[PDB]
Amino acid sequence: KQNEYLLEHEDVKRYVWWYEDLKETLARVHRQANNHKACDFKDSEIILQDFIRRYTNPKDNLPIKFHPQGQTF
Amino acid sequence: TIFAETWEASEYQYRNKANLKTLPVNHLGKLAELKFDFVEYKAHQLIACHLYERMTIHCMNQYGLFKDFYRPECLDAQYYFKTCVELNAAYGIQKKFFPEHFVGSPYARPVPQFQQLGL
Amino acid sequence: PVKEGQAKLWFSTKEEADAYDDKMISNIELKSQDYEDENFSPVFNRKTQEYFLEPSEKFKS
Amino acid sequence: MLLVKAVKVLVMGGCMLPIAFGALGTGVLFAGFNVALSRNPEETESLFNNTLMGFALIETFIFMSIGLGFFVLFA
Amino acid sequence: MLLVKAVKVLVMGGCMLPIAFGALGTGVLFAGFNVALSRNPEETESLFNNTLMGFALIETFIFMSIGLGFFVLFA
Amino acid sequence: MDNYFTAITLLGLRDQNLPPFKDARLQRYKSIKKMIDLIETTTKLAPPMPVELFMLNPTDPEWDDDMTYPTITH
Amino acid sequence: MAFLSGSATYDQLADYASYNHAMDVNQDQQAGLDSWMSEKDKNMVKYYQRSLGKKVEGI
Amino acid sequence: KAPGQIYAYDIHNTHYPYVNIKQDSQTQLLASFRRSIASINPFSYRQVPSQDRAAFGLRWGNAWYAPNPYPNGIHFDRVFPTHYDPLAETNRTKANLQLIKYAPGNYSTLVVTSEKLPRPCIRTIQNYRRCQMVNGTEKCNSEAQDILAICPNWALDHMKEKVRFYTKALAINNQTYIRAMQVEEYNQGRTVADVAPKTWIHGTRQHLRPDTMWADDRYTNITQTEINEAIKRVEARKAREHEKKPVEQANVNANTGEQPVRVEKSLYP
Ligand SMILES: CCCCCCCCCCCCCCCCCC(=O)OC[C@H](COP(=O)([O-])OCC(O)COP(=O)([O-])OC[C@@H](COC(=O)CCCCCCCCCCCCCCCCC)OC(=O)CCCCCCCCCCCCCCCCC)OC(=O)CCCCCCCCCCCCCCCCC
Repeated sequence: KQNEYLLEHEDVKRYVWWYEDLKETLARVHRQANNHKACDFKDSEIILQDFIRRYTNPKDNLPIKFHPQGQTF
Repeated sequence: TIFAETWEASEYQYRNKANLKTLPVNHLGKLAELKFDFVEYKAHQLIACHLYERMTIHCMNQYGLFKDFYRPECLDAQYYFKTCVELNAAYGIQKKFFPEHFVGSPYARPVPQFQQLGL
Repeated sequence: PVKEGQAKLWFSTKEEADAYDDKMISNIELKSQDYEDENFSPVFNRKTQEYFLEPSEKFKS
Repeated sequence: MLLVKAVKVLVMGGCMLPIAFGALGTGVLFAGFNVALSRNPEETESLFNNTLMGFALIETFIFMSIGLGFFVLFA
Repeated sequence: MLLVKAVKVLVMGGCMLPIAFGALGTGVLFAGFNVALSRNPEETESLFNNTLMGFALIETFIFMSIGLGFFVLFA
Repeated sequence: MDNYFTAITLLGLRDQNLPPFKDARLQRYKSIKKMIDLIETTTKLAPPMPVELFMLNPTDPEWDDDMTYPTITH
Repeated sequence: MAFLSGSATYDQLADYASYNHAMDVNQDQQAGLDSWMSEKDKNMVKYYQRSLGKKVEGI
Repeated sequence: KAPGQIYAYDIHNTHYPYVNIKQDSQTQLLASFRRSIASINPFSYRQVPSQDRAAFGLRWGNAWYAPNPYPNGIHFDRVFPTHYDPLAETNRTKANLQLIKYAPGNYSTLVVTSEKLPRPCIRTIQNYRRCQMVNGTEKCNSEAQDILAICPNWALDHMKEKVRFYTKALAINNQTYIRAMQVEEYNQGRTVADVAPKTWIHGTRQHLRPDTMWADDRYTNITQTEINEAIKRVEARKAREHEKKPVEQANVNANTGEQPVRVEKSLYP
């Protein structure tokens, strides 16, 4: 009863929306060919780059910034 | 991640720590212990941990998950598969963030620049 | 002659596709089980359908 | 590889050769036992025991053969 | 290697040939022991010992073959 | 060999079979090298959420009691 | 007769049957897994002969 | 106040599933008989644990079952070198005192763990952050000195090394970012607009044919005549592509008394 309120924070919603965007993003990923080259996922690179470009800034010194509550593994 | 069927064992052994585990290749002998008939292509047996995965499927198709899958040839395949992907996940991470731990890495014992020798 | 199906290729032009079919057809080695055939093989008869490992109904049930 | 398996099962058939010689050897053994009994029937029990004993030695080769067969068939 | 291994295992099957002749030699031996026993049972134990004794000379070739068999099977 | 299930899925082993010759089979392994660097990067962009959500802070002074488990010696 | 009357016919066939990988590929083809072969795959046996110490040209 | 039951009890609905892994007739027949009388049998042992009663594991005849340990080539010799190969046998042979000792952890995995810093050192860190976000960094000198003094030195070394590791991992993650966000020559000038409206299923076997001849019935109606004609066409195209061939390079590993380069191995010997 003391810590129930923490589930009302908007960061919980932000976390779920990121998980769904990754689901819809990876669902759209597809193999384009079978030439056994990296171009077989030519269009999928653009899809994932849009996802990364949507939560980072590529034109920075460190697009992935460290914070103690982040991801390393 | 390993992007091949074969890997050098020494590349996954430690240089400054005791070596108590190896990263062995798939145990092809366990494939001959399945009593039933099955189709397996030789092109899929070398890639890491996939053979134990296909064997588990073959055993879960012939048998189920209750009172018939519980035979030594089928449980060892499921245990090997589950253990292979756990060890490979840890070795892969250790290779990504701790490459200096393994033999063959130029950072395990760095060679100095000529400017550090005083000549 | 080449047969069409639901599984299509990955080529934009028709020449690259025909070049792929000619490459695969040039590598076919027919093995017939009937005598009096220029391509006859009692043993070592190649199958013409590829096997695919899938979870059965007993698996998913 | 595949042929190695084929010759293995082929060898497994070869084990039927002692099975053949064991049959002839048994008939010969009992053939002599019959004439032997007629010569001195007073010791039928002694001759009889020796008859089966020899036959036991024959089945030894038999079990020895199939054993080798099943081994080479799986080893 | 695999090609020669195929004929190696095949040769190992050949070792089952003495296993056959050893059985026939046994059936014949005990036959002579039985018929000979009837003609002169007074020396039963003597004949009996020589019988099994002779048999020991039979399994000699048997083990020799199997030994030679596994040897060339790996040498 | 990390990202096992991801790599096996990209190679198509869930629906088809690899070519039986090493030349093309190996090129197909090196073809996913870009995608692994991408999917790994995406997995490192997750936003934070309160740690005090499904886990009480173990550094709280309330837990300095260092209490033991009382048992019955049957 | 042409096979028996030859000198290398016995070798080209023996070195192929002795290469465990090439026989593994054939075992896959018999099961239904086959595809096209590159120039490098076609010489898989020539590489095997060279390793043994044979003098083979045209790799 | 009924005892609690685990999820596995609702799969089997009993505490006495006589599971024996030994596939011999004598064993499975006795288990079926024992599995039926477990309700009124005093010699009954549980294999499904509960809140009120512990349970036994899987049975192997009269003994107990455990999977074969995952193959591990590490071993220790005593009398002579055995050259132990974990892939040469199905089940691992027992370790004889005079022959071999196996590596530790028959059933073990590789994980990463961390020591828990001392409680008083943790309280000094909490007080520093708290005074930091409240009063700012410039007014936390007393709280910083308490850390360097109360925290034992082995902890300060860990704290010092954690920063260097995460600094290393931070770079290793950004290098992957750079390789991932790099635009290749086959995607120059292409954006999300040039992407196709396709999903994962469109690259599978049903929609995208694999690179094998017998994946479907495409080449099942081909005759030897059509093949001979195709062999003539591919050779025609080779009259223009075979004109070029890479030149032979020098062998970097020519000297055997030199540390060779781990160059990519040839496909075939
Ligand atoms: C100690 C003394 C006592 C011992 C005595 C006996 C010793 C026995 C052991 C054997 C000795 C070595 C000989 C082994 C020969 C190999 C046979 C074999 O594997 O079959 C494949 C063989 C070829 O398969 P295929 O279907 O043609 O392949 C077509 C594919 O398109 C092919 O295309 P692919 O892309 O799929 O390629 C597959 C790949 C697969 O690769 C492999 O699997 C390797 C195969 C192993 C051999 C490879 C090395 C061969 C090197 C050449 C030198 C041969 C020397 C032989 C020396 C003989 C010793 C005296 O390559 C091959 O195809 C290999 C071709 C194999 C050719 C074998 C050589 C032909 C011998 C020519 C003489 C024929 C004499 C016949 C007389 C019969 C009398 C009853 O099958 C046959 O030959 C069929 C039989 C012949 C047709 C007539 C029917 C005869 C039926 C006979 C029934 C009775 C059987 C015996 C009864 C005995 C008891 C009474």
